[PDB]
Amino acid sequence: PQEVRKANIIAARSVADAIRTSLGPKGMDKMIKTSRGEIIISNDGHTILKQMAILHPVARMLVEVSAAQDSEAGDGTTSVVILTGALLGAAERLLNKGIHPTIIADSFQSAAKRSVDILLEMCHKVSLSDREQLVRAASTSLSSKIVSQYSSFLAPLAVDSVLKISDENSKNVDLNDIRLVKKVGGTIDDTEMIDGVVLTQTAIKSAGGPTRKEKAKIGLIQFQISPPKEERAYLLNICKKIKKAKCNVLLIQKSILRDAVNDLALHFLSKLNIMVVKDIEREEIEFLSKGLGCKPIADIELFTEDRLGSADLVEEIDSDGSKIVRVTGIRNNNARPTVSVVIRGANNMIIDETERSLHDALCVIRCLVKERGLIAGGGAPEIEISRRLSKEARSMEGVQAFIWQEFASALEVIPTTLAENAGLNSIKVVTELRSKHENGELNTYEEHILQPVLVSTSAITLASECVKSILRIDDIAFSR
Amino acid sequence: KPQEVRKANIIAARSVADAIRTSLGPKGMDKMIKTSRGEIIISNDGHTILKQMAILHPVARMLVEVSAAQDSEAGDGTTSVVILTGALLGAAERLLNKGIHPTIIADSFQSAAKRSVDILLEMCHKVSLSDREQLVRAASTSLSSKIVSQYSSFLAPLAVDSVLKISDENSKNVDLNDIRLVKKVGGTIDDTEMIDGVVLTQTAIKSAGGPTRKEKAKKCNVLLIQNDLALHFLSKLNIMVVKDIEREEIEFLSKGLADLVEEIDSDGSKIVRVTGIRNNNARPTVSVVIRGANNMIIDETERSLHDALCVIRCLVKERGLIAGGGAPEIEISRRLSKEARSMEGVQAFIWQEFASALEVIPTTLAENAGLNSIKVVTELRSKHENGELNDNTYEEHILQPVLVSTSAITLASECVKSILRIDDIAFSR
Amino acid sequence: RLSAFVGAIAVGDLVKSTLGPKGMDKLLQSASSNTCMVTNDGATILKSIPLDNPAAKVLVNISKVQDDEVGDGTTSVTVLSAELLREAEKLIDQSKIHPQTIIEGYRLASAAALDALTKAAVDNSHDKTMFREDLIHIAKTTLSSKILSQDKDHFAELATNAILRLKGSTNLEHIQIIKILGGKLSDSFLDEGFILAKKFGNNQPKRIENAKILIANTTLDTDKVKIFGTKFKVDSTAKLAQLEKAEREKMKNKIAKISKFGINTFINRQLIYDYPEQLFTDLGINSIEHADFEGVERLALVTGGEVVSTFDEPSKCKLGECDVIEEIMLGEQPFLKFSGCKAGEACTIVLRGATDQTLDEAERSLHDALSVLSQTTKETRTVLGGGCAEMVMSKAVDTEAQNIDGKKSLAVEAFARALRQLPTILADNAGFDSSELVSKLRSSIYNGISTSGLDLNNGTIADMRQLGIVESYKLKRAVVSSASEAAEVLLRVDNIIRARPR
Amino acid sequence: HGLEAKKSHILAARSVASIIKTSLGPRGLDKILISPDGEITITNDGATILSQMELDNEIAKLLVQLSKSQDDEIGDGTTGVVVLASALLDQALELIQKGIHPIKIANGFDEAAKLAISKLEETCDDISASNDELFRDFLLRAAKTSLGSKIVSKDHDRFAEMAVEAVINVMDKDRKDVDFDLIKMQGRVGGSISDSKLINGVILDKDFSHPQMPKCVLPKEGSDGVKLAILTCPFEPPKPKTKHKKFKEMIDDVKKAGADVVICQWGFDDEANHLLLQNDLPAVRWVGGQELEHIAISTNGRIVPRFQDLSKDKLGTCSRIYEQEFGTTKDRMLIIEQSKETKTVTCFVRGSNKMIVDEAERALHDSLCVVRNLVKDSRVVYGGGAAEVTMSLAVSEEADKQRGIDQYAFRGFAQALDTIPMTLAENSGLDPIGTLSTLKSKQLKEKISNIGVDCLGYGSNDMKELFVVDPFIGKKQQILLATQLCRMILKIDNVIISGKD
Repeated sequence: PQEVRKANIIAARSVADAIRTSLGPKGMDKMIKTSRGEIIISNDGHTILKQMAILHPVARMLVEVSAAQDSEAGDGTTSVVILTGALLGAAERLLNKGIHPTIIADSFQSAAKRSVDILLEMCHKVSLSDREQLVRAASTSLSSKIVSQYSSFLAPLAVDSVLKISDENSKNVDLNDIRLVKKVGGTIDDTEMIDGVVLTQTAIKSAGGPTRKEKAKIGLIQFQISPPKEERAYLLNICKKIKKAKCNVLLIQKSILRDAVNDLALHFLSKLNIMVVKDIEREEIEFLSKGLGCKPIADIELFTEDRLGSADLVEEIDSDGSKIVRVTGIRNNNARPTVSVVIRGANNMIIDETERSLHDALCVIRCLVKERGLIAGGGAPEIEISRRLSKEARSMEGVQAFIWQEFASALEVIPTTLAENAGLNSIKVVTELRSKHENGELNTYEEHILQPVLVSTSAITLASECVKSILRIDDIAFSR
Repeated sequence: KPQEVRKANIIAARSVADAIRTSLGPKGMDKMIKTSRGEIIISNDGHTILKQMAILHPVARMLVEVSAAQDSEAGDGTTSVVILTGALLGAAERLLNKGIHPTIIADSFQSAAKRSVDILLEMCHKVSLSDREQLVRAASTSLSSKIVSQYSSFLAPLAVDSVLKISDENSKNVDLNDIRLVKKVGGTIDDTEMIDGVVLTQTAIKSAGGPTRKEKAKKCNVLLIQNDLALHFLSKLNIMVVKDIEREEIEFLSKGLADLVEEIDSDGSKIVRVTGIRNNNARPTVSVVIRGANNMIIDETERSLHDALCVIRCLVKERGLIAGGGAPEIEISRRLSKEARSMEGVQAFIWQEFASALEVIPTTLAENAGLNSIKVVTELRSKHENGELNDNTYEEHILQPVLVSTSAITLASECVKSILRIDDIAFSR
Repeated sequence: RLSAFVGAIAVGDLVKSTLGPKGMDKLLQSASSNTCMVTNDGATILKSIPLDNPAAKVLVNISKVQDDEVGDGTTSVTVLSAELLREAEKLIDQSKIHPQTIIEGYRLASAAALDALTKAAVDNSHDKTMFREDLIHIAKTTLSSKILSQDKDHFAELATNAILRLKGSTNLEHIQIIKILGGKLSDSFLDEGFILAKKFGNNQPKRIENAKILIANTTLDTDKVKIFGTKFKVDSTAKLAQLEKAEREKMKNKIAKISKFGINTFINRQLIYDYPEQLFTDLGINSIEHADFEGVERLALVTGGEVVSTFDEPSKCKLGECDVIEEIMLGEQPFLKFSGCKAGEACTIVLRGATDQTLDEAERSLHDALSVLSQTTKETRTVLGGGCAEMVMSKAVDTEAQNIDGKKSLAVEAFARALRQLPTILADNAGFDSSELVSKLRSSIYNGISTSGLDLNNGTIADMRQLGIVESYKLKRAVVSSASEAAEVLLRVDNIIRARPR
Repeated sequence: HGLEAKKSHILAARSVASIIKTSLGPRGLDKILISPDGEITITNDGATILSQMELDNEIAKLLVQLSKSQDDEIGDGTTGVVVLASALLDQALELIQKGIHPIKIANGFDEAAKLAISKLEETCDDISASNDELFRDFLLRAAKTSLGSKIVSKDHDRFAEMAVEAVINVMDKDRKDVDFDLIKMQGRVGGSISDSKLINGVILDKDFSHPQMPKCVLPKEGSDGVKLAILTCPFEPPKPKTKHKKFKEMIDDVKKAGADVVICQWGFDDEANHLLLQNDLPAVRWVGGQELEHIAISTNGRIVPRFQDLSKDKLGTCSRIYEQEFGTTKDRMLIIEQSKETKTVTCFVRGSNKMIVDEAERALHDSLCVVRNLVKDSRVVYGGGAAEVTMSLAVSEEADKQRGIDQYAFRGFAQALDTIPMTLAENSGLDPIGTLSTLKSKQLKEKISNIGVDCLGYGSNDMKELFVVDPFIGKKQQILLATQLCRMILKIDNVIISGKD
């Protein structure tokens, strides 16, 4: 059964070593040419592995590991692939010594749990009540993006948004409740929190639409205003049943089947001042059902007053090429006060990269919610673990005693790659870090380079179970 | 596959037996063999075929050693022993498919051969060497297969009177190599001299001074040599000299070997005869002298009288005689078929196959004679039930000695045994 | 033979390394390769992979039978059956033993293996005071929607004593149910006297002391019950009755064999003519009629009898007996209550209803109520695991391997090697040396110390009672019974016939 | 040609015969077969295995043609005849090489077969002429041997009597005429085998339509039997043939006669069945073609075509009609028996699985064929291999007394009979050659008896104590078909195979 595992390890090592060159902003970018003729260029490890179309069954597991890496920690998608390949490369000599993979698999899970307690003792304990370290964490993380001076203004906006939804024991917080709506026009300096809710589209631009209403109810309705498929009589009963529940806000799901609102129905809704917002995406159907606490309503009989929300003021903000509608004061005790930030800018390339920049900014802050504290990057946490495992490996006994020595050697691959991608000598820089380790420990602090602890913790945890599941498959057969 | 290697040798051995099977009997089919040296010889004798065949197969060469011992012991049946050997090999083919180990197959042949001899002696009529009327007609029938017929009447008492002097009683094996057939140019068949003392192969000195005759010779009167001045020196001493003694006769004369020594020449022979050796250790060795004009006379006569001495040799070692032509082989197959129920186990089934293997000899005799194969064999089992040894070959003067039928079964049991006991062969040098 | 033996090993190799919590996993890949999945389930891998081997389809139906009983242990059935087929290669070349004789050797080894696990089996039934009290409360919950819900205390009490008092197999074959009319359900009681409806005899007494029961099935009265089609050729009317009178004289041969056994009680399914019955009066032999089928088998279980209807030799047979046979009458019908049955273990619940509708609903509801109580005997009862039970079964096989004939000597010995293969495979997936643990385990249990087992955490031999690692006993019998039936068909296969595709 | 086809016919027969040699006997192999209709079953019966074999060799096709005709006579001797006939071809190959024409081999086996019949009859024993009370036990233990290899062997005690009464009802004592068309085999999924009961009548697969209709039929104040109406004219107003585009008159005539049930092939309507519900007259829909043409002879009634001539005594009478629920199956079929002996008996077997039902169905049907041959001839012989050994010793001994060309034809027939006991000896784990010589020694020096190969494990000879008997007419039918088959094969010297288009 070794011929099946060794073939999968060598195939996975070549993929991990290829992504290893992409670590860091100075790393080597990989090119992928699709069969359709599209060519993409970027250093993202999750994007490369997704568009590579790997036919190797075990190598496809790195996509799921990189997906959970960005979903949980939000950073280290490239580093987790390097650590996965480092354990597979060191496992080549383990099979030659006659070691069964069960001991190899059980030792990685036992070493991953002990490695967390080592990092927590060396980490600096911080609290979320202090806004000094919270602003500096998101501000320095944006130095890799086009925004520079405007990054300091968006730092406190992301801090106050997470602290409200973090609470204490909530631990993991769903990121789907945070919706970034990008629109052409405006600028970065103009921002609105709008904690109630934010839609993805504008309002009716036709004649007769009020576009603004105060003290209205918002609810999800899957119905559509269309002629029979005499016309004003059929549309009269539609608006009459809506008036019974006093619903002044109609949200129609976007569908290419039929139209949204007939022009004859706009004159009827103008007298009652009922605002209608069409072109609601299918992804926003689940989003509006959470923050607003409403329920999707398929038919007209299912429409009730108890399923309708509440809105203090619904108005259309005047802006160049934007016209964004905001809702404030949802007044829902069961639903939590999430945050939806509107992104504005003149160029289309601005609001695009700005949305991706805010994703990593919210994840790093969210890492402090689950586990407080941060550890500076640059190979410091990877080498610090190997320092404690040197004397600890002598206290073990049996086959596992040799695994602790090889586990610390595989951790040195991450700081070695960081020195290679920067042009500096690989071994020379690593020896300078271990030389001063007798005096300094964490010292990178003066350069304003900070990294959360969850990234270094999840990178070891995900890579431990990954390599564990690789050695579990000793045979590959055709099943259909 | 240890057994499949042996099965390949069995199939090759049955192909040799089928080739000799067509040559059985005087009406059999001859075989043309072209030697590598260019010599072209043909004959129906199975001993000469296997000798010049130059068989390269290791197991198939065992038939040559059996045929050599068949002519050395019994003297007859060298062709029939090959057929009987191939019959047991063909019956053993179905035995290997049933999971039977050849040891039981080989061990059962020992009990089957000893039982066949005791059954054959019950129907055989015991004869004694004191009756000279039976030995004359016995050797005369063996001379009917040769061109000489009317002149064979005087050759019958020649071979009978020579054996009876050296037969004595309880002689067991009687070596016929001590009886030498002297072939000389000139004379006729009716002219023969026994000269019971001894007969040499050489003439005497034709030079001057040679006495050529001496009375009371062994003080050396007569000497043998394996110069002209040496003959004149011994001529004054009255010492007879005989030179140019063949190297082949050196071992012959050391075994059989004078009151009177003289040289009697019928026509052109110039041969010296010796009589009255009277030695205590040495017996009375007789050498037969054969005279003839053409070369084809003394040649064909040599092989005819040699087979006649073998038939008499069989009667001396084992008394009794049976009728030839496959007559006793039919009754033996009938008795062993009924007695097969007295046994138990795997060995009981071997007795049934052993009886069917003995019927190939009488079947081949009916095939080579032009008669219907299966029709004549059915008539053998029918007539032999009521009568005993009555089918009529006795009126046709066909007599086969019992020792030939006994040695043919005995040598076949050892030949087939040495075959199946070989489970593999490899290069050894 | 290669496809049925070596070809079946490759099928079992997929579930071989997946046995146990530390076992390996397998991959199921399709043409598109994006639909694949990773799981340790043995039943999913075998059914998903198309099998072109026509001999591999036999093991497919074996896993379906095991899944019906319990959803656990399906993987261990194929693995255990693969070890028996792996050793079957040596059973041909260097052995040359008939395959059915090898199967008969497994039946003798499985009989001693089940008896060895019974003595070493433990249970949580300790402190039965709390266990036996909760048995009546469970039966009351099953009375919902059933007419028996009227009285919970009296009706559930009869079901409680119908289980623990058996002291043996809990199957319904040991419980007799009688449906009668003209009464109330509250008057029902538990009686072991084996009550049945029919009576026997006319002028014979209703009490029999020291009775000898023998079970046989024959027709002694007017055989060939269908007379239509016969042709009677006789010279006179009186000569026609000679054939019937000649049959009566031949009846003495069958009666003499019965009289030599010294039995006062006879069992007959059919009727008996007056003449052979009158001869039983002088000998004091009473015949019971209308025994059906269960009545024939259940009588041999309580009295220790045999179900054979023929006599293969005089004065040799399996005879039963009972102390007292009492015949009473209740509900205007005579009843038969036996007393003093030797080693009798059984119970008979007599359900007396007021109509036919209450009898069918009570019998079907009682079977479901007793099934839950009987399930507690096979549930929660476990045995010592971790190589213990697998090695203990090898000791019982070696006992039968001592005295054996020449044909089954290598067959029984080969079964002991397959029993040690279960802890060998489990030790492989654990990451330790299997040859060292299995070898040291056999030498320890050989002389004393039958409770020892293999510890997967420490990789050594430790006491299973202190560690608390046990495995269910019902799972042990389910795998052995499934492996004995699956290997019985495969070893008998001398040729393979490909199944027709549906 | 002559030197080609004659040699190929022997090798073609040994290939097919050697396949069923492993499945011969109760210790043989149960082969899995799937019919094209969708029925799946597992049985060792050779008639089904040989029928499913499809091959282009014209010599092996004669086995299917012979097994088709033998299936009606016996059906259980398919494996016995093919192996026995192939043994005659093996001895015939050696006779051809000896110069014997193949036409003499055909006539040679005929004189040996008829001579061996008279030898077996002299050593045969009779049942009714010896012990009458053992006649019941002979039929019970005969089916136990064939059912020992199946799950039926657990309940075999009760199932042994079910096959005895089914064969007797369809036959006469003197005439002994049994037809397979008078015995049907049916079964459904669900339940167990212990609930199977012997039914004296057809199945009909009737739920009695609406449940309000009575599930049981009353005698109606001591009437004669149970009135049933067999009619091809249903209840519905008619029309002419020129169009294509009355209630109280027809229904009252049936009530006056007293017919409880009415049979009509096609289905009924809703309101059409409401008139029959008030009168307690169950209705029959979806009539199969199996419900008429024989059994009514046993009713001793009359047949009235139309409603006008109906009366009380002219209607068919049966014992009773009731609907018995079988397990959890929603079919809820019926069982109609009869007090008097009828000409048709249908067996009903239940099982927990569809494969279990079909497994016990053909296993019980084979037991009916064995009993059929036992009741045909009161004289039976000891089987288990003793019939082939005894008949071989008589031919082999008399072969020497018969001279001529046929002398060797008789010896080959005696050796061919030894194939059967040697085949069963290999399937029983015994030496085929050692057992054959052992059986011949015990029947010669000790005493003349019948001792065959042991089907069940034992330590010695003399199975006669076990009272294992086989029918004389069953064994005699096998040697006649095996001899006729060997003669029929020799009559074809050329194999003509046409091409395809």
